[PDB]
Amino acid sequence: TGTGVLTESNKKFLPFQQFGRDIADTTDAVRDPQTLEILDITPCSFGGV
Amino acid sequence: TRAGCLIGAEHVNNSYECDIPIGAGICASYQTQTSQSIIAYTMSLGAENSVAYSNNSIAIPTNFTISVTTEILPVSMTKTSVDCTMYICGDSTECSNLLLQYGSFCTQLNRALTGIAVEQDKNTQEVFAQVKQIYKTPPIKDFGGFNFSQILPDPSKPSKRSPIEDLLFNKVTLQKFNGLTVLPPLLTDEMIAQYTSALLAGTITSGWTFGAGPALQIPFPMQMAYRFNGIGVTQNVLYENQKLIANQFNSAIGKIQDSLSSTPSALGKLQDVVNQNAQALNTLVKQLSSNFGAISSVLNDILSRLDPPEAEVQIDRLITGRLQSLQTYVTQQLIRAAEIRASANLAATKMSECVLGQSKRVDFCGKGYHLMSFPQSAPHGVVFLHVTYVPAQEKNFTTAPAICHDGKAHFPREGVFVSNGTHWFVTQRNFYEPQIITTDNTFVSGNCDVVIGIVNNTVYDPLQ
Amino acid sequence: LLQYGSFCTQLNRALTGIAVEQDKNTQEVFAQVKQIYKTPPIKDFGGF
Amino acid sequence: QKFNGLTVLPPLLTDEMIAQYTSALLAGTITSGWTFGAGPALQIPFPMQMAYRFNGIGVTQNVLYENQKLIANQFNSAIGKIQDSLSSTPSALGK
Amino acid sequence: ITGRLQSLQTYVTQQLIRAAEIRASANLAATKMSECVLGQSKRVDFCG
Amino acid sequence: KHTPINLVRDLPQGFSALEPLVDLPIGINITRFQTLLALHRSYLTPGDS
Ligand SMILES: *[C@@H]1O[C@H](CO)[C@@H](O[C@@H]2O[C@H](CO)[C@@H](O)[C@H](O)[C@H]2NC(C)=O)[C@H](O)[C@H]1NC(C)=O
Ligand SMILES: *[C@@H]1O[C@H](CO)[C@@H](O[C@@H]2O[C@H](CO)[C@@H](O)[C@H](O)[C@H]2NC(C)=O)[C@H](O)[C@H]1NC(C)=O
Ligand SMILES: *[C@@H]1O[C@H](CO)[C@@H](O[C@@H]2O[C@H](CO)[C@@H](O)[C@H](O)[C@H]2NC(C)=O)[C@H](O)[C@H]1NC(C)=O
Ligand SMILES: *[C@@H]1O[C@H](CO)[C@@H](O)[C@H](O)[C@H]1NC(C)=O
Ligand SMILES: *[C@@H]1O[C@H](CO)[C@@H](O)[C@H](O)[C@H]1NC(C)=O
Ligand SMILES: *[C@@H]1O[C@H](CO)[C@@H](O)[C@H](O)[C@H]1NC(C)=O
Ligand SMILES: *[C@@H]1O[C@H](CO)[C@@H](O)[C@H](O)[C@H]1NC(C)=O
Ligand SMILES: *[C@@H]1O[C@H](CO)[C@@H](O)[C@H](O)[C@H]1NC(C)=O
Repeated sequence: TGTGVLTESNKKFLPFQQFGRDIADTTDAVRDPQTLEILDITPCSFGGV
Repeated sequence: TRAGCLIGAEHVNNSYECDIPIGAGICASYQTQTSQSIIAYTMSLGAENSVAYSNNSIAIPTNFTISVTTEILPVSMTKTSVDCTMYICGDSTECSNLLLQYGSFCTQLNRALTGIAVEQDKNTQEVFAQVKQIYKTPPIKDFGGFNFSQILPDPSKPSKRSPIEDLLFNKVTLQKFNGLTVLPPLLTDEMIAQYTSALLAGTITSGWTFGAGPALQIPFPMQMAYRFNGIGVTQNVLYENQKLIANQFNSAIGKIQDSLSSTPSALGKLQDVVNQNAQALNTLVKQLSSNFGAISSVLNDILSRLDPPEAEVQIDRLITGRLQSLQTYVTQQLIRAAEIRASANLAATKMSECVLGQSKRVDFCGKGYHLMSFPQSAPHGVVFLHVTYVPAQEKNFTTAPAICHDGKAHFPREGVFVSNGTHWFVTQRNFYEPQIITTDNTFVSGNCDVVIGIVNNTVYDPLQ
Repeated sequence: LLQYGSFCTQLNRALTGIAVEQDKNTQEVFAQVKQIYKTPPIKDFGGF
Repeated sequence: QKFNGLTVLPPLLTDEMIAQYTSALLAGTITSGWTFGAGPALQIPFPMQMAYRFNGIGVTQNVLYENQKLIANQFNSAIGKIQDSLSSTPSALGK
Repeated sequence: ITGRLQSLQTYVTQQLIRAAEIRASANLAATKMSECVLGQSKRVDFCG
Repeated sequence: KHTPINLVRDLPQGFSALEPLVDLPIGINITRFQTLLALHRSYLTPGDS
């Protein structure tokens, strides 16, 4: 689970990896079930006021 | 050794300059000329030279050299800012509700980081904003032979930076996270470059007068003549040697850009602040991956399968660990901010007393007698070009602190007494210029029979 | 201990920084002459 | 102090090397005034150097020359008193 | 582990602050050697 | 990792990274092993095998 914007990616996941993770313990991209597609995760915007 | 058992390096009897420090005076390095191995040796402190002390000999230089040295000072660092609630407890009301029960712990951290960020702009403002007006240089560069084009801005460039500070920006090299943001500085690089252009133009066209009051134009050879008069060399030195001095100054300025472009690690003092901030931020990010005891380090996974009545302890462990890590980061940044503020105060002092004045404090604006200084902006700091007077070649002269005339003892109004061995001359102290000793450059006091080590000569009274 | 992350790499780094700077302090205070000067054998300093 | 993970590293400059530095600085001062800080060390008779330092406060050199014996005696005495002061007052090295 | 680690952090922090103080003193000592030893200071009560 | 090689006899020098093929849930204990070769028949004496 998580929140963010989901975008087409050109990161060639090799047949064995199912989800990539950042330098912190949070996902950066995933593979969709039922269609087996690579999907980029970018955190959706935030900032101070 | 006295520092421990060292294995791998051959001990060499002879001494060299220190390259890689070991401790207790031993250093090591890679020779490559004699030894293609690693040698270790006792340091040499420098060359031995006895000085020719005697009770009756002086050494007065016959030439000089004008040297430009460079000094790099940090002024500010990146104004970072981090939010507790997202950093520790990202997008989870369930953990934020129990973060609230820690009270003010990290309204306090936000306050501290905001204080640092506000202080960085004050650092830059105090260093650079020393001029009430923006001064400009005239279109025609008739500076009596002095070439300043290496430090004045070039109109042909998209950014109005001089070649040297362009080189600096090209030599020092500087993402989206959870809760970490970087605030832009208040003064952009264009604005800081405009400040340094104002300072340089004011210096060139008005000496130090623009630091005290209204800027008063003076011709540049005349200004430099005054600064020579400042360190004890009569202006005729500059006027008779102006062409040589201008060529020498131009060559020294030209050498600076080549030195900066060819010798790395020159801007290490400025690269270190960005390296340290980057390292602290990287560590603060990497601390988010630590369990601290949690069944899982990622928040939503422990929340998603464990009912709150017992997932609360699991969340609490993570909360305390991350909060403590953030606190450590903030404290480290407070100490480093104190250090950078000390450096920025030193940079403000140096601008005041080397750029806006001519300093009598030895080795404060570079080695040698200080003439004048040029600021150049650098990313997150300032570079000073210190122009100094250095003696070059000396001769040994016999001396005496007084002269007898018809029983009367004369002392120098200015300078010292010297001789070739046949005839006695008075000269100023930093540049060999003999003159016949007259009643109008020495003064009378006492009689011969009191001072020790005095010589007989004739002194000429212009009236007869 | 491994589960606390880099708390120890940080402390070792900070103490190493302090220790390295302690040598820079002495180098900057005392290493202000490029070559070692020596006093003459005879001490004719005019009474001093 | 140093039994359970605490260790003390040796300083880079040994005391003989620091004493050699201060001997260099003091010898340069004695034999060449302030000239060796700016450029090449220029030998200068020490009474003459003190005369110019006096001149650096607004007292004409003729002062030092007319009473050099007295000034040197007084300076030797003042240096000697430092030894006794350090040897007799405790807490002098408190900092 | 928690107690000893936090004790070590306290020690390192106070050492950092004390090192900053010693650095200020060392910078003052370097300034004093320059301006009093290598020169003559016209600056009152700085060199005695 | 399968690589066409030109070196004379031994392992090459170029760095190459192996990537997983399969993860079999065998769950047995393994302590010894032996490779399986493919041997031709050059000749047949009547009883030797
Ligand atoms: C003063 O300084 C400069 C540099 O040390 C000397 O200038 C040189 O003068 C000679 C004779 O006029 C020229 O042929 C050279 O080309 C000059 N140097 C350069 C780099 O152009 C000058 O001689 C010095 N005076 C003394 C006494 O050393
Ligand atoms: C001012 O300083 C610079 C460097 O000393 C000089 O710039 C050179 O100008 C000429 C003619 O425009 C060019 O051909 C050169 O390529 C420039 N130098 C470089 C490194 O690009 C300029 O001439 C100087 N002015 C004086 C009077 O010396
Ligand atoms: C200044 O005075 C002294 C003595 O007259 C000279 O010192 C000598 O310098 C050379 C070169 O550095 C050494 O090899 C000698 O050993 C020194 N003398 C002694 C006794 O040690 C110096 O050269 C003089 N300068 C001039 C222009 O004569
Ligand atoms: C799920 O249905 C889609 C629809 O065509 C199909 O492509 C996919 O193979 C199905 N999932 C699996 C695991 O076969
Ligand atoms: C260093 O000097 C000592 C003194 O005799 C000698 O025994 C030794 O061999 C020398 N070592 C080298 C590497 O010159
Ligand atoms: C020193 O100056 C005198 C005075 O003119 C001169 O006669 C003499 O030749 C000079 N000494 C030398 C070595 O030239
Ligand atoms: C300098 O020392 C010499 C010793 O060779 C002595 O004869 C001479 O009187 C001294 N000069 C002065 C001014 O003391
Ligand atoms: C200087 O003159 C006085 C008297 O005029 C004389 O006694 C003395 O010897 C002279 N000095 C020298 C070096 O001859």
